[PDB]
Amino acid sequence: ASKLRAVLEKLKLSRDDISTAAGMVKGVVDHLLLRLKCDSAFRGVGLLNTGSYYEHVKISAPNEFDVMFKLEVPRIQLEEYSNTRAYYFVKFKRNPKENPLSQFLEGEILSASKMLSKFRKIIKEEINDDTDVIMKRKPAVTLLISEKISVDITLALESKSSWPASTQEGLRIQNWLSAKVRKQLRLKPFYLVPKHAKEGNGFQEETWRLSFSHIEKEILNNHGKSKTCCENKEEKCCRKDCLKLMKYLLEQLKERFKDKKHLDKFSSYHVKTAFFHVCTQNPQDSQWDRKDLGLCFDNCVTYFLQCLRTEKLENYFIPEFNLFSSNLIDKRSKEFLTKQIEYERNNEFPVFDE
Ligand SMILES: Cc1ccc(-c2cc(C(=O)O)c3c(c2)ncn3CCCNS(C)(=O)=O)c(Cl)c1
Ligand SMILES: [Zn+2]
Repeated sequence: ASKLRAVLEKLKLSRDDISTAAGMVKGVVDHLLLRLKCDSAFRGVGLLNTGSYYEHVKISAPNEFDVMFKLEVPRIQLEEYSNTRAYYFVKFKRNPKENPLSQFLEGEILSASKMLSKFRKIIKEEINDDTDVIMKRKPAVTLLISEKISVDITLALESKSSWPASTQEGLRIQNWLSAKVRKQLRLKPFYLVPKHAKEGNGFQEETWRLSFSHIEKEILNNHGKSKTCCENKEEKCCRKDCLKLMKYLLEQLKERFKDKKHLDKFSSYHVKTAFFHVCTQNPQDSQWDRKDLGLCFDNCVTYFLQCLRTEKLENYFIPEFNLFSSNLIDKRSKEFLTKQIEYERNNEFPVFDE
């Protein structure tokens, strides 16, 4: 744990870079926020608060930022595509009056691809008009600011409805954060992003993915069984430090296997998800004591290793959606990273050496 305390101390040394870059991202996003609102389709648009350290700007990696644009979409009806559990067609209840988004209708359903293609069109126009920002390739739109800072921009529909039934069994925080907290969180809105399902070797370009990204800050910064966890000197846990270490381990591993880019498909979303599953299995604050940093880290890596070997990682909100399914990440990649992480844990993480 001496080695892990050192790693965490070094990471603090790059707060300024992160914080000034974030501010750079914050400017651009506010620019874009103005233009979208001129559009009859996007005037109910606004920034969704999804960050644990910065309000509108979540950090997905050392020079990678994630920002979400919510759009209030009333009277929304869902029909689940096949049995994906996470992907849905979007309809409306009736025609109360003909809504603004009607331009992206195809029959009764709302076209993920059409709405996305106008979102992307508006953002690129403003991108030309002083910081040097461009667009990148490929659920998201992507910017490159000053050639060093990457920003992912995700349009989300905001539904204030009851969560779909696939989430009935997710958010298994009861023995940890209590059943009351799960009830309060399940009363917040949920979000639908235009991530297209993978069918055949193409995509179904009218499906929307459910998104609970905004719940992370709600739990990350209110993370203990005790309501006052980490609010006083007598209640320090290492929950946040293990999450940082988990992310950093994957960042470092992806940087070294960059030659053949084997770890292309893994991201801190997987890491977060396995982390919170471990919080579910270890619900007591006494299980995350700060002097146990080493053993708590090994818990998290072990569980991550289990997911990789069994090729199974449940969406934290949708237990029947397998983030490590073969439809998403091929078998060679999962096999590969099992081997790398097996090694790292069996040899005391030499990837953290100096
Ligand atoms: C307790 C708790 C709370 C929130 C999350 C959470 C949820 C989502 C999500 O479901 O949106 C997250 C997320 C964290 N980081 C990113 N995303 C986006 C979805 C990835 N897919 S994507 C890029 O859109 O193709 C987790 Cl893991 C645990
Ligand atoms: Zn704590």
